[PDB]
Order: sequence, then structure tokens, then C-alpha cells
Amino acid sequence: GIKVGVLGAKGRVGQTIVAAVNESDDLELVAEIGVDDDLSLLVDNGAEVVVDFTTPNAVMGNLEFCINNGISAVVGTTGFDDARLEQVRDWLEGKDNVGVLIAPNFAISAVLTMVFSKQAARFFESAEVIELHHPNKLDAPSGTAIHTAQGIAAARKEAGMDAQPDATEQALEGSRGASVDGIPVHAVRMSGMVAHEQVIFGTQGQTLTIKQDSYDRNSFAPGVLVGVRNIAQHPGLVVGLEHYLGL
Amino acid sequence: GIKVGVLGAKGRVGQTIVAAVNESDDLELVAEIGVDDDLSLLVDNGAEVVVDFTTPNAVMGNLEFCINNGISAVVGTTGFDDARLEQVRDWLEGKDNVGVLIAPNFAISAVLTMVFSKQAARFFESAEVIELHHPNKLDAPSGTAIHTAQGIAAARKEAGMDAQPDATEQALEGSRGASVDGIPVHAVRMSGMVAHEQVIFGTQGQTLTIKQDSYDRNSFAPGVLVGVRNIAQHPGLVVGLEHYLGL
Amino acid sequence: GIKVGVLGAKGRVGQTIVAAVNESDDLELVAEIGVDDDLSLLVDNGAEVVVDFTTPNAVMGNLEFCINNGISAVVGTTGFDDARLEQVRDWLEGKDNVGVLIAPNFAISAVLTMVFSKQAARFFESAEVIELHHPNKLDAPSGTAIHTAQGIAAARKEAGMDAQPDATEQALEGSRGASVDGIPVHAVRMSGMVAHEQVIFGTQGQTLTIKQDSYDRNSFAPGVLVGVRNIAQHPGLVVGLEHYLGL
Amino acid sequence: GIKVGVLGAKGRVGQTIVAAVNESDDLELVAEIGVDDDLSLLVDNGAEVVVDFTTPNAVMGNLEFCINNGISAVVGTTGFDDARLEQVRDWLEGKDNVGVLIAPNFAISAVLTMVFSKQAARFFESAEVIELHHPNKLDAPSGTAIHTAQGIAAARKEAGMDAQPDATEQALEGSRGASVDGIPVHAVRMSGMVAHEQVIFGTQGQTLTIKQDSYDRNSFAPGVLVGVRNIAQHPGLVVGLEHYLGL
Repeated sequence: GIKVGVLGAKGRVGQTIVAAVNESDDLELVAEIGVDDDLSLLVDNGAEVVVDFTTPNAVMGNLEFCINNGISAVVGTTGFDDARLEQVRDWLEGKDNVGVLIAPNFAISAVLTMVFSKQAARFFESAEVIELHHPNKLDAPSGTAIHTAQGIAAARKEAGMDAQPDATEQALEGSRGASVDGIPVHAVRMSGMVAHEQVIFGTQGQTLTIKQDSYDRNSFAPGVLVGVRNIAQHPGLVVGLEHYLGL
Repeated sequence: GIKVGVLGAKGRVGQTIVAAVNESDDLELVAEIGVDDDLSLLVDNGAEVVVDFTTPNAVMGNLEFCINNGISAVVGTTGFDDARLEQVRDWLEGKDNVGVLIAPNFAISAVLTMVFSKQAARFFESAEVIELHHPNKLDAPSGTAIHTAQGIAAARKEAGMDAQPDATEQALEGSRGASVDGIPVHAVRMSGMVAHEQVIFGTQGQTLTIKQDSYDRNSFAPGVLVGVRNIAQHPGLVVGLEHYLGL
Repeated sequence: GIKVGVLGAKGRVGQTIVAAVNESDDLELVAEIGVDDDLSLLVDNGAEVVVDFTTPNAVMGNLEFCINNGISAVVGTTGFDDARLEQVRDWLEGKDNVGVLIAPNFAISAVLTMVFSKQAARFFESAEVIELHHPNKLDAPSGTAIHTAQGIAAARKEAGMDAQPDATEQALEGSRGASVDGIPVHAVRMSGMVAHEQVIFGTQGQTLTIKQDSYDRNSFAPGVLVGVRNIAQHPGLVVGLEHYLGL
Repeated sequence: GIKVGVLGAKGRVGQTIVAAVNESDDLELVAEIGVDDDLSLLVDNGAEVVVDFTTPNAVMGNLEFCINNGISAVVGTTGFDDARLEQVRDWLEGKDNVGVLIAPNFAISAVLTMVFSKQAARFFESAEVIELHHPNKLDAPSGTAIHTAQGIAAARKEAGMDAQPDATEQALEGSRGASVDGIPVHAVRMSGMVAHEQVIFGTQGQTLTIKQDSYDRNSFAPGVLVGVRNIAQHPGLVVGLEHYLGL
């Protein structure tokens, strides 16, 4: 199938991806890079696609390089203001034989969840979000949670909906979660847990719940391979795995 | 918005739908029929769309009639062999100002669940189904469960997948559910419960669960209105609400 | 088994209990009362135990009466300040052939949940609560939720525990629920749902969740019969079904 | 608090426990043993309690030894026919200053779950079990699942109950799980998951679900410390953590 290099291949993250390639039947693992060591090496080895996790300082450089030498790239490095997107967009004009994908999330379950919730939202009068995570976690609600809710809120504003039913005569502080474009979001910090979302939708007689659960820090990898196995047919720049999923 | 009649309007089922119309802002309730009383009455009253729950003996007749006088119809009556579909198809040639919809299920949650599971299946190595229902229930697994699983199995055969990982050295009878095109399906009969599905998908590090829950015999109604509010832009014959949902 | 009367037997509530008796093999249904009609009738009919749902104005009277004529009583009427308990306590001195039970909740699932959570709390560093209910509901969090949490908090203060791990650098308002004696409680209002609790406990490597679900306004009845079938061996005054359960 | 040794302290298992001690404020870690190296060392170091994971060949020996020199022991080694229990019982006559605990399970969540299910079973007409585990797993249903169900079945036979409601006209093979003393048990193998149980109870209007979830191979450790922190007040032989929990 595909020849593949990895950048930042020695982090926690690196190793898991490294392995995932080897383990895969259809993907030949063709390089590895410390962080800032010599990129040339990709071409020498003839890599078709790279997976990048480099410090946002480096990232833009390797990007330019990869694009220049026709290599497509699957990026999960953070820090992409619309300036940086605009840089990349610019790098990519009239090539149509090379792609970039920037996935702020690679947890397919998470992604799919985001996706489906958007699709579902127009049919249910009620909709809330609940998010759960180990207690060490710095911020509440999770980013993912927040995005979910915004996306729901979108789907509703579009396809013009009201606000949702709630006959709560003066509720207790905290008790109805954080409002996020009118979507309640509840954050639960629980020793033993890892990372989990749960989106509930309500209508007459029924509910639909979509819930994602990560058991383990390495859930990104299936994401990344979906990227790698398909970037090859998504030239140019894409942001969000959702788009690679063909939905 | 729309003028609407109902057939079989005195069953359990009828009443709930009757109300749902009135209650609705944009739908004028324009008739009611015992079961076999005179259909004429629809035209006299100038109905744009009907909702039908008649004994499968009657149904085909009212159908013909409705189509003949340009009225579109949302059918939840059972019993539609491909002969009967073929009848209807035939009734409908060169009209394109009239539709039928045949929804073997109107539980949106259920439908959406069916739908999303099909979309999700290609990404997860594991996938099982669990279905739960009050104990009175005659048959296991539920029809809905079975359909779900087949649809999953489809999505996998297409987008050619293997069978799923299961290192079970001689399992105990019953313990791994019923195989349904290679999809385990578990049926749970539980006093207090009503009707519920739950579809689990498994990959490295993660899961995605989609679960539908009906609290109440009347969950079909939101279905039916989605039908009514849209048949108007789906002339011809359609089978399955999934298609009205625009996904 | 037992001869039984009912007071307030024509409310929504009444009917369900009425039936529950008949339906029961071991319980002969021996009376019915409008609300304030003549109690005498119990003795005439020779009732061993009554179930009472009368307006808190009446209740205390029928109580006195029942106790006076040796009839035991299962009360689910609200409004029992410690004054009123003290009244009843007083009514009951040196009888030991008659009981009262006052159950502020008769949902066994709910009760058991309350109970088990108290028992479990000492083993888990983390513990949160989530409560879900149809959107019509007036108050958040539910009473039941709040009680749960207090009871948890108790079990922890006793068996002296710390506060729980939460490294949340300035969380968003609402997002971590309402604090209730240091227990986060999340309230979710969701069309289609009825009444549900869910108590999560967290420790190294694991969780325990206990979740109660009412599908239907009549879940109190099993409560009430547990009462009736056992008051006979709990003379005096008891408050809370928990105590009848023999745990 | 307590001085503590560990046997089999270099396995996967060992390390996690080692750490758990150090990390603990009130427990001084006072030894470590390869597997068969010299036990003397415990006394030299003055250990009050040991935690043992040795090959069932060794175990009985170290046991004898520990008991002989007054050291109490928390054992999670498998393989304890009633012969072996009888051995130990015999070792322990007239000491009452030393204990053993044999915990076939140390997952508190799991244990508590077992426990509560037994307590709950008498109140609900319906009761089923569902068990879920990574797909690598050799056997279905899990041991834990099976025990759960038996314990439920017990609690029912005692407190004489019927069989449960199920109007299933000829069900599909597999679909109603494995019968286990009349308790349906469903086994789900799901990539991404680890180890999980879920016990559902059903009555009129309601359910109670108790569900345990292990996220991680090390959930035994809280078990083990509950042991260690309490064996000191449970001289003699005990089998099952349930008994240390004081319920």
C-alpha cells in the first residue's frame, strides 16, 4: 500500500503510531525523526505520506518541506490559527497531487459522536451533554464537550429551532450544567475513569444517546490511519477527520 | 401549513396522532375515519396528506383512492410484500405531485440508530447489539434488533471486512447472543422496561455506543410528523423514514 | 394473608394501589375511602393495615384513629415535621401490636440506591450524582438526588474522609454541578424521560455505578406492598422503607 | 500504621502493589521476595502482614510459615480447594492474634456489585446479567459474571421466589443468554473494552442497574489494602473481601 514516515516518533504518542504501522499489513514504515533532525531522509527513503506530531515551532517548516517534495501529511499537532491555515492553503495552490489533513481530534468515536450529534439535533426538542474524565484534568468542560455542544447549537440555529423545554423555577447554582450556545454541558471528574462523552437527545416518548468512551490514551491511532489510508484522495487542505469519513 | 386526515383514527394509536396534529401549530386536522367508512369525505374536506393505520385488508384500497385523488400518504400499516409495493409503484407512474411513504418504523430514535450504526460500522472491528424489552414480549430478538444487525452486517460486507475478534475457547450456550449475519444480538426481558436498543462498536482504545430508549408506546408520533411535514417533497414511493431524514 | 383498606383511594395514586392489592394473591382489599368519609367502616370491615394518601390536613386524624383501633398504617402522605412525628410517637406508647411507617419514598429502586450509595461511599475517593427527569419538572436537583448526596456525604464524614480529587483550574460556571455537602449533583431535563438517578463512585482503576430508572408514575406500588407485608413486624414508628428492607 | 511484606513482588501484579504501599501514608513497605527466596527475612524485618501472589505450589508453604510466626496474610493466589482451606483452617486453631484472607476477587467495585445484587434480588421479579470484556478473553461468561448470577439465584431460592416472567414464544438460539441457575447472563466481547459487569433488576414501573467497570488491569489494589488495613481485626480464616467490608 503506502510508505510512511513519522515525525516526533519518540514521544509517548510516537511509539504507539510507529507500532500501529508495522502491525498494519498495508503500510510500510519508512522513517523516524527525533524532532528537528534532517528531513531529506524522507525523500532518500521515498515516503508517500507522513504523520506529524512536532512542536508547533517546527511543524510549519516540515509541512512546507513535505508539500514541496510532494509528500502528503496527517497532522495532529495543535496550534493552527487561521493565519497558519492560510499559510498552508497558500503552500498548496495548483498541486492536486498532495494533501494535508489537520485533525484537532483523531478519536474516531469522538469524531463520529460530534458528527452524528449534529445530524440528530434537528429532530429532538431536548439535548444535553455530559462529559467525564479522570480527576487530574485541568479544565471543565473538556474542549471536545464544548465543541460538541456548539455543533449541536449550530444544527439547531440552522434549521431554526427554539430554546428547549425547562420549567425550572429558580434552579440551584451549578445544577443545570454550563450553558454552551444554549446547550447544557455537565462535567464529571471521576477517579478511575479516563475520557468519555455522552450526548442525550429528547423527544416525545423517547431518547437517543450517543456515548463515546476512551479506555486508553492511544485511541487516536485508528484516526491517524484513516487519515493515512485516504489523504491520497483528498488533495489540498482539510481540517477535521469528519471529512475523510465520507459522510 | 397542511390539511390532514387520519384513517383508523380510533385505535390506541389513532388518538395519539389525532392529538399530535391539533397540538401542532402548522397542521390542520381535517378528518377522521372509523375504519371502512366513506373516503369521499377527504376530498369534501380537501385533505393534502393522510396518515393511515388501517387493517392490511383495507389499506391498499384507501391507498389507491388517495393516490387517485392526488392525496399523499404516510403509512405505518404492516404487511407490504414486494407484490404490494409493486402495486403501489404501479399506481404512482407519472404523477410527480403525490407521494407515499411506508415506514416499517416511526421511532426516530430507533430509525436514527439503525442509520448511524450503518454509517459507523466500517470503522470498528467489533460490533454487538443488545436489545431490551418488557417481559410480555413474544419474540427475541426484537425485529428492530435484527434489522439493525443486518444493516451493520451489510455495511461491513460492503467495504469488505473480516469477522470479528473473539478468542472464546468453547463458550457456554446462549452466552454470546444470537448470530445475525455474524452480529451478536442479546435480548433482555426485564419487568419495568419498555423498549430499548443499544449498539456497541469497538476499536483500539475506544468504543462508541448508540442507544435508543422508548419510555412510552407513543414514540411513533414524531416519526409520523416528519413524514407528513415532508412527503410533500418526496413524490413517488418511499420505504423507510431514513430517506425522509435527508442523510 | 392480610386485610387492607385504602384512604384517598380515588386519586391517580389510589387506583394503582387498589389494583395492586386485588392482583396480589395474599392481600384481601377490604375498604376504600373518598377522602374525609367515615373511618368506622374500617373496623366494621375488620382491616389489619391501611395505606394512606390523604391531604396532610386529614392525615393526622386518620392516623390517631387507626392507631387507636389497633390498625397499622403505611403512610406516603408528605408533610411530617418533627412535631408531627412527635405526635405520632406519642400516640404509640406501649402498644407493641401496631406500627406506622412513613416513607418519604416508595420507589424501591430509588430507596435501594440511596441505601447502597451510603454503604459504598467509604471505599471510593470520587463520587458524583446525576439525576434526570422530564422537562416539566419544577426544581433542580430533584429532592431524591439531594438526599442521595447528603447520605453519601454523611457516610464519608463518618469514616472520616477528605474532599475529592479535582484539579480543575477555574472551571466554567455550572459545569461541575451543584455542591451538596461536597457532592456534585447534575440535573438533566430531557423530553421523553421520566425519572432517573445515577450515582458514580471512583477509585483507582475502576468505577461503580448504581442507577435507578422509573419508567412510569406508578413505581411506588412495590414499595407500598413491602410496607404492608411487613409493618406487621415493625411495631411503633418507622421512617423510611430502608428500614423495612432488612439491611 | 503497618509493616508489610510482599511475595511474588516482581510480577506485573507485584509492582503495582509495591507502589500502592509506598504511596500510602499509613503502610511501611518492609520487604520483597523473588518467589522462593528466604522467608526468614520477614521476621528479621518485623513484618505485621503480608500480601501474597505466589504460584500455588509455593503458597501453602509461605502461608504455614507466616502463620507460625504470627504474621497475617492477604492472599490473592488462586487454587484453594476445600482441602487447602481445610489445611489452613487447621494451621490456625487457637491463635486469635492472626488472620488469613483469601479473596478470589479484589476488585471492590466487582465485589460490592456481587454483594449488592444479592441484597437486591429479593425485591425484583426480573433480573439479568451482562458482562463485557476485551475480545482476547478465553471464556464466556466471565467467572465473575457466573458467580454474580449464582448469588442472585441463591438470594431468590432462599426467600422463595418463582422463575421470572418471559413470554418468549420459541426464542432464537443464543438470544436470551446462558442460563445460570435461572439467571440470564450475556457475554459481550468488544475491542477497546477491558472488564465490565452490569446487573439489571426489574419490577413494576422501574429498574435498578448496578454496573462495575474496570478501566485498567490494576483495580485489585484498593481491594488488597482494604485487606491489609483490616485483617488485623479478623483473626482466623476468611474467604471473600465481602466479609472485610462490614456489610
